[PDB]
Amino acid sequence: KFTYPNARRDELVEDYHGTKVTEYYRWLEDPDSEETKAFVEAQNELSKPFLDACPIREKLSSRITEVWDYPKYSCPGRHGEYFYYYHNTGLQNQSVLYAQKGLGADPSVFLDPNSLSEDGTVSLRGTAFSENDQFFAYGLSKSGSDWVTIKFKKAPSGEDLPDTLERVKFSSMAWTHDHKGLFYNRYLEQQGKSDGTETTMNVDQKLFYHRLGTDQSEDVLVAEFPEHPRWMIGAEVSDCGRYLVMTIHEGCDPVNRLYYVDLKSMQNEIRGVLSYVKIVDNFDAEYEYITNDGSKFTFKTNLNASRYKLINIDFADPDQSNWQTLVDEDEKSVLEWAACVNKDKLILCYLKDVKNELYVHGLSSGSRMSQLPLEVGSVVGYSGKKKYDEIFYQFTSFLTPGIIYRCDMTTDTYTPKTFREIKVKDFDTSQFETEQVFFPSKDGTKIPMFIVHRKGLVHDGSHPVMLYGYGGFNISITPSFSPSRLVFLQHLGGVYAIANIRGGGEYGESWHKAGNCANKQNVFDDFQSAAQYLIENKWTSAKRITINGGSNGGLLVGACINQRPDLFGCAVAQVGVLDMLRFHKFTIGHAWTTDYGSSDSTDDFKVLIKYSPLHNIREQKDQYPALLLLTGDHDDRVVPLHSLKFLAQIQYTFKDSDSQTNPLMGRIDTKSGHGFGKPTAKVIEELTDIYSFMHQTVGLKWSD
Repeated sequence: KFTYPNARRDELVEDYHGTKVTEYYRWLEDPDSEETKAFVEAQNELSKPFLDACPIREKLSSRITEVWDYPKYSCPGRHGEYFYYYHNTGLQNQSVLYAQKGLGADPSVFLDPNSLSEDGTVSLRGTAFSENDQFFAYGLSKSGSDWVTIKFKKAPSGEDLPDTLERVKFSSMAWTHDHKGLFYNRYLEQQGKSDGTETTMNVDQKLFYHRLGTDQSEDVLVAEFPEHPRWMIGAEVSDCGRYLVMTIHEGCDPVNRLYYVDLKSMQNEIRGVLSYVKIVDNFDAEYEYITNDGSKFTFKTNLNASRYKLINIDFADPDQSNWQTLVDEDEKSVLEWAACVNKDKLILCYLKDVKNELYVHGLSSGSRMSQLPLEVGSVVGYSGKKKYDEIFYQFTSFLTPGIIYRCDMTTDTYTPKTFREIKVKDFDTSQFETEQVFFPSKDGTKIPMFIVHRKGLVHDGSHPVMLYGYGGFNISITPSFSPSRLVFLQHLGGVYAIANIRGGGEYGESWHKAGNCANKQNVFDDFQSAAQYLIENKWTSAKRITINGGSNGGLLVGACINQRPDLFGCAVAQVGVLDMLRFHKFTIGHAWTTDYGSSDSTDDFKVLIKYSPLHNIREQKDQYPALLLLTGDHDDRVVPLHSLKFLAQIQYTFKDSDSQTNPLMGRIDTKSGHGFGKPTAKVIEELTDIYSFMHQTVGLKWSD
C-alpha cells in the first residue's frame, strides 16, 4: 500500500569479463542533476511522514535526549603547564576544548566548535600541539565531509593565527621540533567541486611542509609517488624530533612501507622533495611507530604474528637480520596498541575475547611488570607522553558511559585511580546485564556475540532484537555505551546483540582474512547464523529481528536481506556500500579493494557479482524485511549514490508484488556526511527515526 517515487529507468549494459550486467539508475550517480535532486526529495517526502507517524515518537525522542543528557569528558592531556580536555555539558552539538593551568585550576574555553556553526555542522578533524606547547594546529570539516581546512591557534590563549591550509584530506599533522612548521597531506586541484557532494576519485595524495607565517602557496612538496597514485604518505616526527617517519599505505590492510629522513643530519632546511632511506620496501606487514631511543626504534608489527607484537629496528643497522622482538606475540590476545610514557615504560592494550586489558611493560626489556585492572569493556581514550610521568585512559562499556582513570608512572607499582565517573542521570543500570556467547557459523566456526538484555529475561521468543554487525577491515566491534540502546532496553522491551563476525580484527589478521576478498561471504554467513542462533535459543523470532550496520556494515545488511529475507523483520542500513561493482570509482573507494577486490579483475568479479546488493535484489517466497536506508548528501566517504540506486532498484522490483507489504524507504540528510563530527542534534534525530521505523514495522511496545 506504499506508493514509491517515480524513477526513470535507463537501460545501461556493461560487459564485465564476458558477463553482461545491466543497471537502470546510473543517472543517480550525478548528485547535481535536477532528476537526482527530485528523487532525493521524493524519497524524503515518503519516509519523513512515515517516521513522524510513529505514535510514540515524542516520547522516544524525549527519552533518548534525557538519557543522552549527561556531562561528558575526554582524558586530560598535558601540554606544558596546561592540561587540555574536551567537555560536553550534555547536549551540545560539538564538544568544547578547554584549557586549565593544572588539574585543579579553573578551565578556560580554548576552542568551541559550536561558535563556528549555528547547527553544529562544523567539526574538528585532527589536532596537534607544537612540541613547545605554544601552537595548536587543527582541522575543520564542513557538513561532515572528509575535506579538511587546517587552521592554527596560539596556546593556551586560543588566539588565531592567519595560517590556513586548504584541500587537506586523510592527512598527517606532524610538527617539526623547531616549532617552525608541520607536515600535512593534501590533493592538488581537480575538475569540479571539492565540498563533499562530488564523487570524484582521490588519487596522487601529496605530502607538504607548511611553515608558520607563510601562505600555503609557499609550502614545500616533500614527498610524492606519481608512479603509485593510490599510495598515501603518513608522516610523523620522532619523539626526539630528529627523524621523519614515513609510513606509506596502499589500501586498507594493516600493512605499510617504512621510510625515514634524518631531519637533523640534513645539510639545509626543508626546501624540496626529501631524500629518504627505505627500511621496509614492501606491503608485507605493519610497522607502527611506538617510540625511539636514539637510532633504535620500537614498532608494533604483524610480521609473522597475526596477533601482533613489538619489535626493535635500529636505523644504524636496519637489515631484517638485526631486528629483535621486544614483546612476544600473545598466543591468544591481540595487541591493539602500545604507548611509551615516562621515558622507558610501555602501556600495552590487548583484546582478549573482545574485551580490553591493559599492561605495563619495560621499554628496555619488553618484560611485563603489571596489569591495570579494568571491567568488561573497551579502552577508548589514552593520554601519556614519553616526556611525562602519568597516564590517563577512558573506559566504556554497554552499561558504563565512561570511567576516566589516572595512573602515576613514577614508581614500580601501578595503582590507577578513578579520575572521573560518567553516568546517566536517574537510570538503574543494575536491571540489565551483558552475556557473551559463542555460536557456530554455517561452516562451524564459533563466533562471539554480546547480548545485552534485562535481567530475568525468559526465552519465549517474544523479545524484539537489534542485531548489530560490521565484519571487515580489521575493525573489532568492542563494548561501548549507547544512550538509545538503554531506551530500547528500558522502554521498548528490547534485546541488543553484537555479532563479532569474521572480517574484523577480534582474533587478529587471520580473523580479518577469514572474512575478506574471496571469503567475504563468510561475513554474511556469520551474521545470518547469529540471527538463527537468537531464534533457535528463543531470544526472539525472525519477525522481531532488526539488523543494523553502517558503511561496510551497510553492505552487510544489504547482502543479508537479499540472501535471507526470511530471517529478519526490519533492516537499517546506514551509509552503506551497495554497488560492489563500482565502489572503487568514487572518492576514496579504491582503498577498499584490499577487502572487497575490484570488478576490474576477472577473479574478483566472480566473487563480487554473487553478493553485490544492487545486483542481487530478487523476490522470494518470504517478503523482504522493512528497510530504511540512511545517508547524507555530503557523505564523500561512501558516496550516497550507493543508497539511491539500491533504493530505486528495490522499490521497482517490488512495485507489483502482492506479497511485499513491508516498506522500503530511505532518508537523505542535508549538511551531514559519513558520520564523524555529526552534531548531537542530528544524531538524536537519526536514532529517533531508527527506533520509530522499528516501532512501525516490527510491532514494538512502549512502556513508560
